[PDB]
Amino acid sequence: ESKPFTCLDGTATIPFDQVNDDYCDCKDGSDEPGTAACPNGSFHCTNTGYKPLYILSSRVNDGVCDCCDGTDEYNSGTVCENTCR
Amino acid sequence: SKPFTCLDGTATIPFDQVNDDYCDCKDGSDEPGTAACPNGSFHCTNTGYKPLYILSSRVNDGVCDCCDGTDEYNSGTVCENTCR
Amino acid sequence: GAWEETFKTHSDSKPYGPTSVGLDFSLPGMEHVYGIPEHADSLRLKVTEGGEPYRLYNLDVFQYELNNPMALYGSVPVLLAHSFHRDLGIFWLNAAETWVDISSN
Amino acid sequence: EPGAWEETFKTHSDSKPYGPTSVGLDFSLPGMEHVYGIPEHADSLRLKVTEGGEPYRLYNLDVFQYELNNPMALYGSVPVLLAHSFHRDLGIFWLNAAETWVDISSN
Amino acid sequence: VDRSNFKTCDESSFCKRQRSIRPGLSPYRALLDTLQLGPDALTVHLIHEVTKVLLVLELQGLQKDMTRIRIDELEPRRPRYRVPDVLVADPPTARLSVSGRDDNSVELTVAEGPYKIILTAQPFRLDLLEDRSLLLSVNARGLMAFEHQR
Amino acid sequence: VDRSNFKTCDESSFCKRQRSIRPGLSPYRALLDTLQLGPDALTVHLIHEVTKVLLVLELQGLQKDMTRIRIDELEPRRPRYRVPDVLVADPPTARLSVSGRDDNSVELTVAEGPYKIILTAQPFRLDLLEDRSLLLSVNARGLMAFEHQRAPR
Amino acid sequence: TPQTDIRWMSESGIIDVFLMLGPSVFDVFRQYASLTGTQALPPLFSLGYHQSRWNYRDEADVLEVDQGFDDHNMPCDVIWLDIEHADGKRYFTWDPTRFPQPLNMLEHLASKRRKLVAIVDPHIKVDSGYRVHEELRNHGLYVKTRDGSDYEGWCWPGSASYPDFTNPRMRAWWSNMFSFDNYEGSAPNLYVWNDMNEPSVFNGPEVTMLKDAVHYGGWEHRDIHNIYGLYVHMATADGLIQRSGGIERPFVLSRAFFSGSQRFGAVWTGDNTAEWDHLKISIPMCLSLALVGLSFCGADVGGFFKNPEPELLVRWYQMGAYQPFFRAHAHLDTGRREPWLLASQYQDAIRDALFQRYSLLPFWYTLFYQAHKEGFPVMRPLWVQYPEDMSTFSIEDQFMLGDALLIHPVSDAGAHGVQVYLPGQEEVWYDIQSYQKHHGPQTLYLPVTLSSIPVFQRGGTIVPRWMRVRRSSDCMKDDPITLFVALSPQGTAQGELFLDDGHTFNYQTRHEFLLRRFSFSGSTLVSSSADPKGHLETPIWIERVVIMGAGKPAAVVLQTKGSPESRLSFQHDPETSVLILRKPGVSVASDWSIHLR
Amino acid sequence: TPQTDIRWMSESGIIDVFLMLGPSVFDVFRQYASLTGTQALPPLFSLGYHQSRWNYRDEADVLEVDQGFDDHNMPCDVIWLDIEHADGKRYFTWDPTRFPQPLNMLEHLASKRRKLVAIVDPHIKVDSGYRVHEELRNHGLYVKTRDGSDYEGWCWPGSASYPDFTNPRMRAWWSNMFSFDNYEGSAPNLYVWNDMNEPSVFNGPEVTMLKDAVHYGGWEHRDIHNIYGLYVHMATADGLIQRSGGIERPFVLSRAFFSGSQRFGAVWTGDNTAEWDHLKISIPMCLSLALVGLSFCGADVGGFFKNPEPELLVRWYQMGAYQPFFRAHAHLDTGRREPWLLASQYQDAIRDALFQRYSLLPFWYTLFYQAHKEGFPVMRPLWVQYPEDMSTFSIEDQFMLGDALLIHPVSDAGAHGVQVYLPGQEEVWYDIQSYQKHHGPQTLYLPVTLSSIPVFQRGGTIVPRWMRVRRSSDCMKDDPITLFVALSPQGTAQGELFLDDGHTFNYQTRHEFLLRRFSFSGSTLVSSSADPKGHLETPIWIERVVIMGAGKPAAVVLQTKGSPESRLSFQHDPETSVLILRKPGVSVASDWSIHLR
Ligand SMILES: [Ca+2]
Ligand SMILES: [Ca+2]
Ligand SMILES: [Ca+2]
Ligand SMILES: [Ca+2]
Repeated sequence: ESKPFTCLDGTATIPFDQVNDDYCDCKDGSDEPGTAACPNGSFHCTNTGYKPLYILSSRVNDGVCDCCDGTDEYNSGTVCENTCR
Repeated sequence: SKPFTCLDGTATIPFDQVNDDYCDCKDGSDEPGTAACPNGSFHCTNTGYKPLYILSSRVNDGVCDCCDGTDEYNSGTVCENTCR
Repeated sequence: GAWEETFKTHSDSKPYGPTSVGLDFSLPGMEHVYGIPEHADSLRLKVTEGGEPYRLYNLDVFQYELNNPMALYGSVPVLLAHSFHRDLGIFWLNAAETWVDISSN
Repeated sequence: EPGAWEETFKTHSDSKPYGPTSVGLDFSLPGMEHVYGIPEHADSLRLKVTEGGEPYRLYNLDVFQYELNNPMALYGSVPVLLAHSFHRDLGIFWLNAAETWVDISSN
Repeated sequence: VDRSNFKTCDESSFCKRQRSIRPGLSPYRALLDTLQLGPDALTVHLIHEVTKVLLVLELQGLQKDMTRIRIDELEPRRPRYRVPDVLVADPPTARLSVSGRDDNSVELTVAEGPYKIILTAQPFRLDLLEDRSLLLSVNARGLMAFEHQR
Repeated sequence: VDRSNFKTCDESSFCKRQRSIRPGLSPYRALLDTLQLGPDALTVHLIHEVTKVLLVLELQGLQKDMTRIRIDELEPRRPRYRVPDVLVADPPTARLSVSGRDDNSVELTVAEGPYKIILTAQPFRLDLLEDRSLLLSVNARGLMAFEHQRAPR
Repeated sequence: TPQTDIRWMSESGIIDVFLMLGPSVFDVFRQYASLTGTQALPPLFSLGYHQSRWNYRDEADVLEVDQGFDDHNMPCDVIWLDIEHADGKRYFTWDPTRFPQPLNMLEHLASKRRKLVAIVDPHIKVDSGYRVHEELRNHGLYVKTRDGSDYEGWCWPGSASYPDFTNPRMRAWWSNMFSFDNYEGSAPNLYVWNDMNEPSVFNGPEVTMLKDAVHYGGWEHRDIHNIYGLYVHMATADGLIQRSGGIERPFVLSRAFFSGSQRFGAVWTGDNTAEWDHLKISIPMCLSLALVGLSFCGADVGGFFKNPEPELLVRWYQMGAYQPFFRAHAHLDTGRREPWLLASQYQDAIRDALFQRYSLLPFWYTLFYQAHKEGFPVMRPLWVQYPEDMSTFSIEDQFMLGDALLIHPVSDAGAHGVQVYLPGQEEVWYDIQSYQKHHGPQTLYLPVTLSSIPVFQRGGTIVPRWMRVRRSSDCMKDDPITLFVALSPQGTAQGELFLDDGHTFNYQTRHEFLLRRFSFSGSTLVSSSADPKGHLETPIWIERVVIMGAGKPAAVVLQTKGSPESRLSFQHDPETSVLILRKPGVSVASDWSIHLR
Repeated sequence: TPQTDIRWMSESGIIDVFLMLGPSVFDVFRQYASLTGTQALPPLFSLGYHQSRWNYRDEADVLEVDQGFDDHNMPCDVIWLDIEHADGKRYFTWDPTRFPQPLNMLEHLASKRRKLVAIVDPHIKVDSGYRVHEELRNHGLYVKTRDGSDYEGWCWPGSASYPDFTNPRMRAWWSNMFSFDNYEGSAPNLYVWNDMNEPSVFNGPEVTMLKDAVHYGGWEHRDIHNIYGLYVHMATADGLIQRSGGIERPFVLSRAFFSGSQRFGAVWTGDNTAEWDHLKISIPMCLSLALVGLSFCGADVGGFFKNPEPELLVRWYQMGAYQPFFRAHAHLDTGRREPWLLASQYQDAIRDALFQRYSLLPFWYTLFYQAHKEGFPVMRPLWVQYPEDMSTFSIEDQFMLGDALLIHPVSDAGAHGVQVYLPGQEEVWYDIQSYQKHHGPQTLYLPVTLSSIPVFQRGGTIVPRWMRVRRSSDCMKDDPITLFVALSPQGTAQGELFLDDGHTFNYQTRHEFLLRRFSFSGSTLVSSSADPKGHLETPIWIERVVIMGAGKPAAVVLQTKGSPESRLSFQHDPETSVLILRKPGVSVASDWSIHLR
């Protein structure tokens, strides 16, 4: 079948479907790179056409445009335009 | 009638070169009452209150620095006692 | 000054003369009263017999001090009395300068 | 012809009721290789030749965050130029209060 | 700090006059002949024994176990101030009933109990009780003072 | 700095007109018939050969080894601006005297020397020398231009 | 035999007094609220953290302050503009140099989902070029003197006149001035602060208006004085409502107040001082206001006058974080004290206090909804919750929030511990930081560090939290809820939660809100509706349950209407008896139950 | 063969040109000065150090800055008030909250013997409550448009109109506005700063006034533009004179200027930037101004825009200390950079620079008197002093003050040394810090530290100094003088010294001044009168003489008219050939001679 995910700090081992499931399962936050669920996680802006950047997980879908490419706001009602120029 | 010796241990000058409005001691100790030395100090006695030392450059500069006004004795500025 | 009255350098022509009103209230069983803000004072109000009454008059007091009955910026003329047995409240609906005396028994 | 009378720059219009009225004159300084003066410019003490670029401008202007080493006109204008050589010194005082451009060429 | 900017009670003339009145027998007295039980309130005339000034007491039992006491002049020279815009509504009233009466007092019942108000005519006084437990007294120290408009 | 806010010489129409004139023989020339020598100034009429507009040159020697050149329209429709309040006084003059002459040039001597000014009539030019050492020349490159006041519209 | 006598003495008016007979203190709360109304429901953002001072320099400074909070990961909802933002203290104006584009500044703050508050004082500069003054003078809306001329006193802009706010025509004029067409540069995310509305008159008797000034109807100023400020508060709040077409809830802070001021917004204790005893006194001052209906109370965090030492500032942030109105403010001549300007150790303690406040926003919001509907104070003296414990009747270094949280902030320099009185026979209290359970009644000595905020949750209560702290409350208002269940000795608990859109009157005009009841008994946690009239479209769900004082279950089962029975994973700490239920995942609008087997 | 061609092109006016034939550059200075005048003699205080920024917030802030200079032992003469001190950029006014008692603030500064400068800009806010605007509008004193309306543009106060300073009736009105009755709150120790007088118009073409606006006499703005600022400078200086009854000398700083502006005060290079290259360019910019008669020149110390690193600020203080106008200034959004806010190492280097400037005040004052009487520039390019050294014709990282001091300030971050060109075939130069003698002509590599200011005194010159540095120049103006004699290769030297009361026109109306000539030759130093018409009552005496390049005498004798021959003690350094004569004690108004036997 399929293999489970392990936190990078070694905190635990959880099934794959608890990655980005909008609940924090790893002490280091590594199981939620795409959501705002972990208090110490980070979200990666690829920002094609500019410098890429990491932001706090708490700024994912907070309604504020943090990445120049707007990918941090995908389900918040705020539509961010690409400003990486 | 013995001469004066600077407190820093450097040089010895006659009694009449103390407070003669020219700096003769490296530590400024020969002009406690004048503005002649750049590193000297003037003592406000401030009788009955907190005493204070001020820079020699503020002796007779026309500005009232001591509450007892004694730092201005030949400057045209008359300072009144405000130590209360 | 029952009529024309001056305080410091300010004069009150007081065209209507003395018109003040007052009333007392007795609270048996009550040892603790609270309220009538605003004062920089303790939650439990003190007796005023030995000093000033509590004053209710919206005033701007520069660098106000603590533990005194001087009137501050706001006035709510409401006093609460609490005991083991019951609770009561007094609401003195008056918009003029008001002084409040508190005495024990 | 264009801009000799009514003239516009950006969004501003100059109705110019008097038309072209400019005045100009040139001066030759034999033996002079160094000229100075005509402030104010964020430029070198020894004035540069203007042949390849802009002339020095004298027009009192408020330039926000002005830059260095260029002949743009700044806040003041003194229409006085000094010429210095090993042999002599000379000065030219152009007493005119209107917008003035100054060209400098070598030989 | 120099607080001479702000009056003490002694420097406020009305506070000085009022605070000089000390606990004792009140000169106010209710004229039980004037008693009227109205739809919303009980009204009764009060009189200052020395000065013969006539006041009107409006006494009200209210819903949610409240009592309202209002006192004004009977025939004022000019209207007195009544605080507006503070109350959010006209407080709903409860019916008052005479349940006891003697030479010097009238006992009133709010609706059907247990709250009662005893009006003592001479000297004027008010007592509020739940059944037979004294909750509160008004003018018990005789400190009532109403400076009429001269 | 925003440099589009401020005009270049090309965007200043009078600068563009002036700077478009290229070095060559000047069309201005002095009418030596018009010369008048007073104690304080020498006056002489100038004419533009193509346009026939007439100007007046006022040439002055001054105390402290100074020369003043002033050029205005002969009969302008309206007076032109002359800068006030900058000069602290009327500059004291030095007398000019004719010391050399021909059909196309006039030499003047300031006071008693050594400064002399030679005015060449055609093309208009001025040269200043101490004795015989040329200090500076005026209109030597023929770039003089005086836009007279044209009729309104 | 023990008895207390009270005597009221007033300068004019009639005798008019209400006797409120209880018998319980909550009965008195209800009785007074029926007379003068209840606390206006604050918009959610106004229960967050407010950053203020006299004065922020210009638009660039405001934007820099805004960016500083995000760069140092500190939440903040509002930045305040004191009197230097206007043109020479001409209110409703903007300084043409330092605030030339207010709309653009407000737009930038809106893009960060933050608000701004601008000060508007009642005194109007006497100036024929000031359109506000010209209109008020031309329409005869000023307070007058006995000779019929407009009263003129002295305040911030120099010579100034005072609008007659007791005149309904004046209040209507004032309210209409706040329309977006009249108050140029204003926007929906700009709110108002009314200061100096006693009214303060620098050259007047006792720094206020003359007693024989004349108001609407011929009444003297001596007759009306104590409600002048309330009228300013009222007319300002109505203007913020009317500018929106009657949809948006106002926020107005006022310095002066009277009975009934709770209906119009917040108050604070004025110009306090950066000293430890002023920090201490904030509790009895706001408690005395809470008891008389003014629940939206606070004091300047850090003190208005003088410069607080860093430790005092930390302790004041911890104190303010658990008080209703939470604003830092400072005098013109104080040093800058934005919380990131301190050393890292002090920064971290302040950030921790800010995170606790923002995480507790659902709890604060529900307490204020209960105040709005019932008239019960939010901040409460201990004797209100324990009316028979005579040792609580004077306590003022301790307070409770509702019936669930007991707070004892550290208010002494270099303190090594505090003595916390935990009341209640057969009562238990949980230290929210360590989860240690404590039986009452007792006086517990609790050691503290710089980061300590002594907070205890009462057994038998359920506290909702937003555990995902963001940069402002607007960012958080759709986030999932964590429930903290503190079990009683009988193994029971209960709690409420109010939710709406966070800023409109839709909860009242359209019944668009939720009021949930959470209750625990036996081994079952149940969510039901505490008010069926309320429905709300919201993505808020229950992401976590924390149960204090529970044993380890064999299995945890969730049942929600519309869904099959589900199993929940969980974690249990045997040392602290803390049970964490992972991701229930149920909508907050749904009935559900969790059973511990 | 080499030749340079110059061409002038102007928009209107006549052709009017002066040819100034030298033959020497000092002849050209005299020729131009006879036409347009000479540098106005600055009051002594204006040659001290000026502390400025946009903006000092209130009176308390101004007094705190004043106290900071005294508490940290740094001299300062003037504190400046930028546009935020007025009521919403209405000039001639005071903010009623932050500057409510200007007279009290000025009196406190007077008690410290310091001055204040307040900004007054030419643009007037369009405001019917602003008395200045109403008067100018009612009297028709504004610049006009072609339709007959008053011109209206945009500047600091928003919509503003521009007084027609080319109108003599307008200049008279402006001058009379500075009377102590009209400019309420002003006092004799308040001076003025004219900014934005190009004129600056934010929404105008090229940020200035439209070409077809109309002025006095029907002239267009295109005809008069470059003298508009000069008229502002002129009318302001005249107002400061007449407000005193014609006794006090003015101080006015102006941004715009023209030929003849030297007659009215100081100018500066406007809004520069806190960068090293802007520090470098201050020398060629003020040198280009010095050559055309504007000797009272400087640049913002530390840069106006942006924040300088501490090392750059130190180097800028050292540069500014040896430039005529010595003022630190900063933009509204910069951090505070009063000189005591830096680390101790940077403070000490700045204090040392301030002490050097104040000690050189008698030298600065004498150079400006020579500029005032002769038209000779104070700050000079090297080629002015060495017209035959072609290698100096382009030097601009070096300048001289008069003929006595050569300055090469450090203007590079982390520099370990500078390359100093010491010109002169028959010249010797003394390093004023080490007294080392240096032969010319040569390029010398001098190692530097943070405290280094490369300054060299020319052989053959005598430089007067006040070695007793006090808190302001007013405190020092009666103190004794130390003479620094730098011997030429022929063993000669000479110098001058000008003295008066320091601030009035009495030197000119009453000949109340001293002009001394000090001359050394052989083994005799002689003081004689360089102008016998000047007499002055003064306690100033000669307390010390320092001779560079002299041998050890056997005895030193002082001779003064009216006194017996006296013996002076002395000290000699054989390593450096420096002779220090102790306490001559002779009045500066007396003829005297000192003979080395
Ligand atoms: Ca997960
Ligand atoms: Ca975001
Ligand atoms: Ca001595
Ligand atoms: Ca002194």
